[PDB]
Amino acid sequence: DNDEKLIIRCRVVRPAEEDHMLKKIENTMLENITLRGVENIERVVMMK
Amino acid sequence: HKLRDQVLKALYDVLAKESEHPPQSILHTAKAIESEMNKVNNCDTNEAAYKARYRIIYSNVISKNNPDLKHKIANGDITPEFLATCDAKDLAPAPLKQKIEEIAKQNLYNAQGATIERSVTDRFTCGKCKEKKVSYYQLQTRSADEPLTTFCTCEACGNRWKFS
Amino acid sequence: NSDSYVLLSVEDDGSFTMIPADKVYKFTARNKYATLTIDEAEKRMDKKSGEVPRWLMKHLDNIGTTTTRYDRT
Amino acid sequence: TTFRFCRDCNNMLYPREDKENNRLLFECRTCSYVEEAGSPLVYRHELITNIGETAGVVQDIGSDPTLPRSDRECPKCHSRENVFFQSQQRRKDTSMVLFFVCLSCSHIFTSDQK
Ligand SMILES: [Zn+2]
Ligand SMILES: [Zn+2]
Ligand SMILES: [Zn+2]
Repeated sequence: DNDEKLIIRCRVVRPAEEDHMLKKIENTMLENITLRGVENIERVVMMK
Repeated sequence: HKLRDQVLKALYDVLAKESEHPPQSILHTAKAIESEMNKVNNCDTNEAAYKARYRIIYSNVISKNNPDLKHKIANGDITPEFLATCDAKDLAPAPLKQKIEEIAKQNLYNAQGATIERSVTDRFTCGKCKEKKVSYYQLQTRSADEPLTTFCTCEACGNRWKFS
Repeated sequence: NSDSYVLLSVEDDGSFTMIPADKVYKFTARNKYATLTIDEAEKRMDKKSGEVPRWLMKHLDNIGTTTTRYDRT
Repeated sequence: TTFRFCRDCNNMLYPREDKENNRLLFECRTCSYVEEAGSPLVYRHELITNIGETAGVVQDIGSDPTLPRSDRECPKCHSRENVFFQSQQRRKDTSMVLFFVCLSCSHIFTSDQK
């Protein structure tokens, strides 16, 4: 967390064609991994 | 003990890699082992948070920015405190720290939202509080044969009323 | 604009011949690279795969099916 | 991230991997021409875009009437005539940046005050 650039390194482990599998995988990564907070709640503001 | 000796090997490597190559090799490996025991004073190979704190301290030593932390740990920075810091956000380095507080301040500003503020006048009195801090608006609601609505909004207590 | 065009060629003696051009045809090279075919093409484009194979044509050529016209000759 | 087409037949080369020497062989799929690429970067997304504010600079902007005119100087030619207009990339979160173009030097310059 102390670096000036934040990168995540990831590779698929395997027991050809890997481009579109990686595309689908990263698409799923972007879409579905929750980080924190309850779903169906969007940007929340606080008033005084 | 494999994790013990691995952390020791890493620590001896990073302190031998310092710009101040310490001729006090036994003293600096004593620093390494005492940092090892005060590090395992958290969990001693019982929880992965030990590994996480290891990653934090190891990469902070590596980073460059900053390099001066190597000399500062070689000549001070008593490590039993640095088990219990968890203070990576307040070290290595100060410009990045200042960046962090200004980021946090801007985020806190952007969190709190709309604050429309209801421009007033002083002519009418409140329907309930009876004081003159009255704010209004104009628009016409019903059919064309009549004028606007003359909406009212008190601000001394927040009352709403209307005038024809 | 085949009508508006008109031809002028210098001949060997320097004769400038006067031909009203009638039509123009555009030619494209074809099957220079062993084109695939309709049916297995349909099985490829059907939504059975998240993506079709990257080197599918090269794999079919290594199998040996659908050679070029020059290769058939 | 740009596309390189097969010179032998105008189709973009595709990424495919050397199985043994481990190199970026941009191969044609139409024909069998192959090409070695330069960098391991292949795919590129840019989830956040912030570009386009100076769009459509044609060589003869000054021929239009409806652009306004002002009196700032071009800091190449110092001619007092110039033309300014709003940022072109019409999003809901763009700015009030004014882009000044002068007819004399045919040169663009902004008025940012950061
Ligand atoms: Zn009131
Ligand atoms: Zn080709
Ligand atoms: Zn100028």
